[PDB]
Amino acid sequence: VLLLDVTPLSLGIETMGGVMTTLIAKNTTIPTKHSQVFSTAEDNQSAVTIHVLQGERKRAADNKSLGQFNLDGINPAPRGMPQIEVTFDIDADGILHVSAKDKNSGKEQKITIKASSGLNEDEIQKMVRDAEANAEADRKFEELVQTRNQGDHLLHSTRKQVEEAGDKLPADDKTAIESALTALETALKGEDKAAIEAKMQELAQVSQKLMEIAQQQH
Amino acid sequence: VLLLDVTPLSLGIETMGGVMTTLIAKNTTIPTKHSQVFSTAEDNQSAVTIHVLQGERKRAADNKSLGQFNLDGINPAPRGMPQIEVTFDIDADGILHVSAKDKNSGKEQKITIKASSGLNEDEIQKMVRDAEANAEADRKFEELVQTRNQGDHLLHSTRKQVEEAGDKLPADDKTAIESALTALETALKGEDKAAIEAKMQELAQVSQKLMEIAQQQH
Amino acid sequence: VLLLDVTPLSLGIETMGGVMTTLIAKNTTIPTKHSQVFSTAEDNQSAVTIHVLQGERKRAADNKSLGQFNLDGINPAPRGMPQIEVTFDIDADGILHVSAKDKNSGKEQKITIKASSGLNEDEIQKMVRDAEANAEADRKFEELVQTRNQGDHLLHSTRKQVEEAGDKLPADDKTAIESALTALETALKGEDKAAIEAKMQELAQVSQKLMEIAQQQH
Amino acid sequence: VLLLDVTPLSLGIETMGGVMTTLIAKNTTIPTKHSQVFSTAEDNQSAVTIHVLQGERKRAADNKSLGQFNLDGINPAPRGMPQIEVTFDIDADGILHVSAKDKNSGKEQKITIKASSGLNEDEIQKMVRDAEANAEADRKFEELVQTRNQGDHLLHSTRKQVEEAGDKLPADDKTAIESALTALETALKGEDKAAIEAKMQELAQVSQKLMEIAQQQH
Amino acid sequence: PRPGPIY
Amino acid sequence: PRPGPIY
Amino acid sequence: PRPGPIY
Amino acid sequence: PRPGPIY
Repeated sequence: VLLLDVTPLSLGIETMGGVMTTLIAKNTTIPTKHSQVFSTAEDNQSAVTIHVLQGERKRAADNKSLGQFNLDGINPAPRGMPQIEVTFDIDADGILHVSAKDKNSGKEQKITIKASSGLNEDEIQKMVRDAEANAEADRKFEELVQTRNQGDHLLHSTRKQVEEAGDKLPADDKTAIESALTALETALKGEDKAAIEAKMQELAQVSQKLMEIAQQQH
Repeated sequence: VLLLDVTPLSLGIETMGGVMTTLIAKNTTIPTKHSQVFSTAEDNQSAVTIHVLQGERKRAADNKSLGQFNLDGINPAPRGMPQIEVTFDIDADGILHVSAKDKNSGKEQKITIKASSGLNEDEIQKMVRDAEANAEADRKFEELVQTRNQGDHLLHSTRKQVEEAGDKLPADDKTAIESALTALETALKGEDKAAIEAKMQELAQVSQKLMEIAQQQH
Repeated sequence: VLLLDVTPLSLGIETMGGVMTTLIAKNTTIPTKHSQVFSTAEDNQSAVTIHVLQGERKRAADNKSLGQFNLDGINPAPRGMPQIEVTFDIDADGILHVSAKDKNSGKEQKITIKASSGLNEDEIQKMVRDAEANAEADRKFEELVQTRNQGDHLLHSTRKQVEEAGDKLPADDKTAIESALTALETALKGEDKAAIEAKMQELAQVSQKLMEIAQQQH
Repeated sequence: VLLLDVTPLSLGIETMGGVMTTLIAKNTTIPTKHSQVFSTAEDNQSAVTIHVLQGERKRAADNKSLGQFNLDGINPAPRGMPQIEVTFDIDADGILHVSAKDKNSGKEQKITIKASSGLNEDEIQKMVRDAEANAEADRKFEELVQTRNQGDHLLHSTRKQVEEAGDKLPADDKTAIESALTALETALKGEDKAAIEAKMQELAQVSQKLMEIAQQQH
Repeated sequence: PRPGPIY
Repeated sequence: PRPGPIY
Repeated sequence: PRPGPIY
Repeated sequence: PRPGPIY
């Protein structure tokens, strides 16, 4: 072949923390099809938003939005339990089909994005240059999002474990634990990574008895 | 400057599923220092192994092992709760210091790896070429590991939720759920991604009442 | 756009010394059109061979031959004087048209190469890897070809200047010069770069009076 | 090795037409040493300027000047005959030594450039981005310089061949030829590539008898 | 709302 | 044993 | 035969 | 002045 039709930029979705998660890499030859399973981020969440992105930046807001749609009707479940399979499918014609399917109900929603959508050649080359220019700042953002996300998971799991512990947890530990939870919930709202790590560390240091109780319970 | 001293290859650690998680990217100028927090993969795990890697492959076993060491003394806790902070620090002399610290106890262990360790120039260029040659197969492996890991998390969380539900779960659902758990536990041992996804989907389809109970409990 | 049709590999022609001279770079979006003017390599040459190449290696014989054709009818002229313009034109359909035109006569010959010619995706990725693996050896070859080519030009120009000098050149210099010409003509037939440079240097050292005569004549 | 000391940018010299000719490629590990032979651009030129460059742009004026020096004492010779060997040598300490040696006399001049010279990390990354942004405009400039340079060579060679022809050239051809030479000399002073190619083509079309005479003479 | 990981 | 994610 | 440079 | 090619 003298040519190849290729994706000039990565294609993906926005995920927890405001980051772009890539489903099809930059420079993939078409046709191609890739899927990844995602879940809900909150207890009893009934809908998830699929925001389709094109570009190479780590911050979703720094990429080109190709559109969005919601999958609703998700049944009541703890965060992290439902399985929403997201498929990016680019056919021979260069048309992008993005689908989200709830694996429990088999309910599906789709967006179709024609071959001419997204960034033009001038914008693609600016995108490529910016991603390279900003590699370092993008890495810092990605490390912060990972920290915040782990903090959020620890916040919620620890709250659940306090409840299941009930009376087994000494009153003094519950006091120490609840204060550190408030402090971490506050810190998660900012973008100071060190502060999140410090509240996470305070939690770990005061939760040792809770931890033993939770392990014992299962 | 007419030169820069740079990392010719990524540096990282082996994480759940046998994958390389990168801490310092290929082509980073030294000195540099980066950290990421990790956790345990099993309930009541008392030690984690830090296996240091150099290279660009997704499979840890396809990279150059720079050494390994264990952090023990982790206190009894549910999987996913303990915070083990891993720091990769390369000083002005090109020496790599890797430390793991338990944020609960402040217990730390380190490996020091001198500037001359790892792959020589012939091996680095073979590594660079192989990673490029194998981009596709490495992507397939990474998607499989992600699937297996999500399966493992769903396996364990669902077992925990059955226990906390106790009598609230109807006997018939518990039967359906326990069968699907056995089937998924089996599937996680292989490398058939579709099969893992099919057992995960069977679980989701039979767990809707359990899910409602678990959400209700918190 | 969600796709771009691009050239997966450079396209070019074989030029003096057995090297690939690129006309369209790897990763150029189509349609595109580029030209470069070339000349003859021998006195009184009546035809030039246009050997079309695809790939990224410096040695023409290491790239994929897409075909060849000759432009004949070039009028008697010293080497280096005729102007043969070579155009590579890839249209919207991905078809490559290569033309050579003699700017004196306006005589033209063409080869047309359809979009499906050349290396398949497996071969393209092997080509990309090999070029990278071999960057160093390819550089050595390119430096040797440049040396040989300069040697050949010096050989022929010096022979011309001896003839135009005639009697003005002292008999002793002509003897020194003619011996060094024989030695350089021999050395050009091998691939020992240092040897070519040593015969070129011997020539320079014995030609100082010839040089003065030649400058004086114009 | 965990690090490599590498050249973050190409190193080279300015050559005929205002272009950068690279002697050491971007990303070369040190120590390294490379040479290339150059010549004079004018008849009876007694000195050549070696202007050392760092960067990846095709226009010399768009790269970082690391310094310059002249090699003089070149003996009277036609353009293109003298051999000036230029060596770029970077030692274990990262120090760049650039030497120019006249292979006829063995006369040499050098510049030494310490490891801390040239662009800092902020400027290197701007340079890398700019080169990528400007790939196309740089290609256009390189094609123009090649055209002008060929035009200049044809201008001068044709003037030499007129002189050696003398009376053999018909008066009418000499008139046509001399007019086209004036027109091409003018066109070489601008940056209109098409115009240079049109005057070069006019020359070729009126020089066919001169060409035959020149070939016959040798 | 946003999607997160399966745990 | 191996490290995994904080959840 | 092969093409070379204009000189 | 500038360097050019050997021809």
